[PDB]
Amino acid sequence: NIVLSYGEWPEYRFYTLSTKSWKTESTGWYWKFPDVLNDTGVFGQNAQFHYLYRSGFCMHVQCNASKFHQGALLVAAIPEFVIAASSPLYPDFAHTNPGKDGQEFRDPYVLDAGIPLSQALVFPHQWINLRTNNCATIIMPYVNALPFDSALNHSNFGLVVIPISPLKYCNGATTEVPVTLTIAPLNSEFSGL
Amino acid sequence: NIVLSYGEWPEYRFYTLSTKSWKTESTGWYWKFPDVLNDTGVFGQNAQFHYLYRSGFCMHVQCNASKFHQGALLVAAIPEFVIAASSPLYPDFAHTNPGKDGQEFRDPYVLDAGIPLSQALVFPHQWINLRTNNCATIIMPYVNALPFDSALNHSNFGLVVIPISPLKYCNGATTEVPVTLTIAPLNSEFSGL
Amino acid sequence: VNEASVEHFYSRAGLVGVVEVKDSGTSLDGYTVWPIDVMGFVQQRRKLELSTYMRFDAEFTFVSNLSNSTTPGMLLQYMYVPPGAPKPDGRKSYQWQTATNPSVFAKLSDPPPQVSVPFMSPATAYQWFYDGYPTLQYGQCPNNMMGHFAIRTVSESTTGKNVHVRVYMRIKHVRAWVPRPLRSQAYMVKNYPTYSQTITNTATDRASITT
Amino acid sequence: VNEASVEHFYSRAGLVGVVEVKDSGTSLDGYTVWPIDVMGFVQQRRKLELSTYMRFDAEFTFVSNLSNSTTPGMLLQYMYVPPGAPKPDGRKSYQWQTATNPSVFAKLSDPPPQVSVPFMSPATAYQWFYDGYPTLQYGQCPNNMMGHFAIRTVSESTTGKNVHVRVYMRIKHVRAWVPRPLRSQAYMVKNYPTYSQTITNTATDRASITT
Amino acid sequence: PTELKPGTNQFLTTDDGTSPPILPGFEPTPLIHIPGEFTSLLDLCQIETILEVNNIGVSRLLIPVRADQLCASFQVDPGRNGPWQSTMVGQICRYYTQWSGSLKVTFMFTGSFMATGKMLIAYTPPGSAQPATREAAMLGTHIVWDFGLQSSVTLVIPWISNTGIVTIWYQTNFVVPPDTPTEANIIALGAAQKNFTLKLCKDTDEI
Amino acid sequence: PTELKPGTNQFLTTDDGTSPPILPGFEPTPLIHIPGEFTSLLDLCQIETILEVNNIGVSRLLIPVRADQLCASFQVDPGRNGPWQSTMVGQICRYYTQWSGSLKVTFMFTGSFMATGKMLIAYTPPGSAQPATREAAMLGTHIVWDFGLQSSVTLVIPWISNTGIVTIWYQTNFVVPPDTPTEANIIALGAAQKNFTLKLCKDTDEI
Amino acid sequence: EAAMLGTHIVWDFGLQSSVTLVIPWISNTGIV
Repeated sequence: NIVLSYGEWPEYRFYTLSTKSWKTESTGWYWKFPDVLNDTGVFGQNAQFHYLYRSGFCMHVQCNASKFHQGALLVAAIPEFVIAASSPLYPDFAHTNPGKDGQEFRDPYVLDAGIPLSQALVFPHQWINLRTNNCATIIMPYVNALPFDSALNHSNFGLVVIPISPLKYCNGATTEVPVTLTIAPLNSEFSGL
Repeated sequence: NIVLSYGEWPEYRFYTLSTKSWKTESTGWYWKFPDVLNDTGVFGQNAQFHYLYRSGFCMHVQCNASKFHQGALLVAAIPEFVIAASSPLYPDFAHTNPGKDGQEFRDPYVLDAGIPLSQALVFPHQWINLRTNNCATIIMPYVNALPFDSALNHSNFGLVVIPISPLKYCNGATTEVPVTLTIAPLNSEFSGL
Repeated sequence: VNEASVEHFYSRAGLVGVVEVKDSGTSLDGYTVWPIDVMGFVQQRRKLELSTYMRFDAEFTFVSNLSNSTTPGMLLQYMYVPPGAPKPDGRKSYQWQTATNPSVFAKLSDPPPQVSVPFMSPATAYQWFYDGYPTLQYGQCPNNMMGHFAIRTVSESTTGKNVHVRVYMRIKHVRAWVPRPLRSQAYMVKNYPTYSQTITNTATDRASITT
Repeated sequence: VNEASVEHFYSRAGLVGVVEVKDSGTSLDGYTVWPIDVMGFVQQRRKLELSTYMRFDAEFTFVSNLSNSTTPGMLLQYMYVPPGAPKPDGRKSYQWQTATNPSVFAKLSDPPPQVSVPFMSPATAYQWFYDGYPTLQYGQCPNNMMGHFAIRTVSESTTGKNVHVRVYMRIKHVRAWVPRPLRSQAYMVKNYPTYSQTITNTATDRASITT
Repeated sequence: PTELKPGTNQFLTTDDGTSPPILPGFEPTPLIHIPGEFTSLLDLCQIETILEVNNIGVSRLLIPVRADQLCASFQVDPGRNGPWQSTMVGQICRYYTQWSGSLKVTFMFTGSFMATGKMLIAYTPPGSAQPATREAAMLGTHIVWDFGLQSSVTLVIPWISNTGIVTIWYQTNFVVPPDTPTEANIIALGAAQKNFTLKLCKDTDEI
Repeated sequence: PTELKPGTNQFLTTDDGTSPPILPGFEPTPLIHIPGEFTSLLDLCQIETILEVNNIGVSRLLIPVRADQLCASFQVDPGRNGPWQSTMVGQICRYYTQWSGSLKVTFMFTGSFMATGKMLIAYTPPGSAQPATREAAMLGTHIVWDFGLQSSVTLVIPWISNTGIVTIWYQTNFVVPPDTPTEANIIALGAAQKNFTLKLCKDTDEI
Repeated sequence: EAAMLGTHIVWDFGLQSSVTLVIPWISNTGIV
């Protein structure tokens, strides 16, 4: 069913991002966004031109796999998600703003934040268990210390999808399982054109 | 329209001073007065004989120029206006009590007080913009720390007229523009004959 | 019930910093400037990072003595330079006379001075995790800085004794927002999250999963 | 709203004067007389000149110590000579015994003394800008003077130690009248407006008016 | 004016009092509504977080299932060490000295939709030694959990005050059709109950 | 009599308290009414004062107009430097650390009564770069001001918190009859708005 | 991605075996 983050509705169209292939060996992904929509669509031009914005989101992860595939995914929405640079220091700009195509975790275990993944269930989350259900849905209200902020500089939250239990299949099945994401902005506002 | 200094009426005849010629190169004037009327008229004899007085004033600046002349004047009434002596020290008595014929600024920019002319708009003021209007009128209530004071020793306020934007005209026009001043004492009192 | 609470979990006074004026030796300065930092110690850094946002008032106490523990009467000035004001250059600098920098004159023979610092941030609350560039700068929010404390002994020239100060801060009227995990990895650099390349495991190892 | 107000703009304690009794050296006097002057420093002179007229009460605090910062117990007298009363000639002068000059006896080991001085002027309010001659005298109003503070160590003859005093005044119950511009030019002489012949510009220069 | 000073006078106890404000008249930025405020640390415990039962990376969170044997066992004490050290309830219990209350554990079977089997999940009181056979484990507290019917089950550990053992036993066998993967996993999720409580205070030895 | 002394005891904080009067029974001179009392520093801002846009003396307050070019430009930030440094609003902002609110700017055309022309006055948000052409400047916020009809116009800068740019563009040309002077001037008057506010405190670097 | 921004329908096989696209008004040409 729907997950409402922090019990708040984001009160004051659907964008389908390209599909990820989840192979048995993949380590997971994070989209970290106001940002994914900055470079695409009519929402992406508003984010360039206006000097301040306030917006909530609704995001939908869906997974197409048969009854002979097995595995599990944890889907979490983490506010103020900050990337760390493992020693042998700063994360590169490709990692801190991955874009619309997302980034793939170097260390899934610490979430590249230094914090453990076991406790990542404290954030708004869902499970995709390929036997139980194929989909997860999360509505995220606008969380910030300020009423408005900048779209290019500041990223309100990340979205993180970790394959906790690896993908297994018998020979003959499709090797990779498509994972697709859909983002609908809710209650967006802009100022300072 | 009329300007009422500090929103007070001076509650408890017309004297026409000689005309000033405002040439393109002139730097402005100040009359600094209870004083202008000390040596002239029936008001001037009261000011000699009585030992204390309390009076407000009403003063009217008027400028006769054609539609081919252009320029602007700032007309301000500044209480306790004190003259300073520029180094290479004391101002001479001609400068601190100019008389009925006024004195001409050495430095119009600092108003010879050391304070900037940009901020002189904090005092009661008018503009004479030769296209918009030819006249300015200011009613000045009696401001002092004491209810009465001396006419010869103490000067309650000055009147300052600065040509902010110089006078320009095409060849053939009258070179100087007459500027005349009219003072009517309001609600004057005297004691100690 | 009330013993585990966000109000009661951040409570008691603790040691934020240890400073020394040290004018006796080859260092003749006789003053010091200490930036206010709540995360100076890693164990109080970890507790404050259970929350993303916090809003609180501060309580500062200055326990001062000489090196041999003796506290003879001598006059010290504790100033406070709020965020955005210039810091003293020397013991005689004119920036000790500024009327907008609140200062406290208290002897070493007195009880420890204490003052309260209001919430200083332009944002609604302090944010210990910031994502994005404010203008190396990644994750660095300038809004958090609380200012400085400049301390000097009040003297004409070169007293020959060193003064050791210990600062105790107490969080007051604390409000917290969205919860966050507790860091498993060891800290390395002061400001950033960066962690060592050798990943240490949260749970300790045993021989086999049976027992 | 209430943070910018004439009441709140002139508020906090600030350093009016720094004096020394200095009886140790070739100067054996052991006393000093300090005239009360609010404009002794140019930055507090500029703020008080935003108003032509002011009426307020004063709060004086005396922070005193020896040269090495140590404050041993020794007895000092802080007298106050109101306007119109004669000032002490020496440490033993009879003008320290006058009953109408209020005085404070406080040791150097005590907290700093403080007293309140009422509005002293015959006029309704202090006027920092006066036009006209009262009787060199141009713009000089005698009504403003608040009196003196005479300070001495209480001793029979020549203690050999110098005492440094710092005076902190706090404006109270302040009322202001007609507003006035803030001085652009640098001050030269203490009492008068006189300014240097080289006129410095208010706004800083740029290459061209386009940018 | 008659006051006098008792023995408690003039020391710093590092505990509550009042102090004067350093900046009077300073008006701090007003409050706005921010979501996700938490006023207590007992509601951060009640949320289930993965507990690490396998001793290797992210593989440490999973117990494997393969085709009357003991699959796995772990002790129920959050404070000490082991699996509960990765839970949120076990990390906040390191800040206090003494915890008392009841716990909760949940299992999720991650295998295929076509796979069928059965398990036995037993609990032992703090005084007893763990069962050496599934028949000895059956007589105590247990739940018999069938994969194909239900993908997740919950075992509630009763009251424990500041230790029990949970043992998982194969019953029957792991049954699969042709062309279905033969190995599966189970994740375990621990959490505090509603009546859990925390006492005294301490400084964590984790940092 | 049971009192005891906490850690805040016996120091000078240089902030508010009470003290005994030095002369009791002294009766100060009574109050009389004096006009022109001001109780706030936010009403000294709202009064328009000339701002110096030309970098020379009193000529520094004027922008010349002569017979699609950029006449002049200036930034809207009172605090920092430049034109606003000569305003009253920009001199009191140097006493505080942080100001927030909306501003106001007024222009007066000083030329002859017979002269006719037109101007374009544009404003740019803080993030954008200034327009390089009047057509790019037209699409944003602007006012088209005709001399002959109106001698003074007002541009209200919207909210700004502690920076925009105002650019003046020649549109059409400066048209004059015979025997009329060909050059004119414009004075600019800045002021705070009603919602302007000032925060913290500081010591001016002007003196 | 250019095709997504316009009119589109995202159709999932396993859920639904048939879907309908209505071309709006056309007078005597679009592309599907």
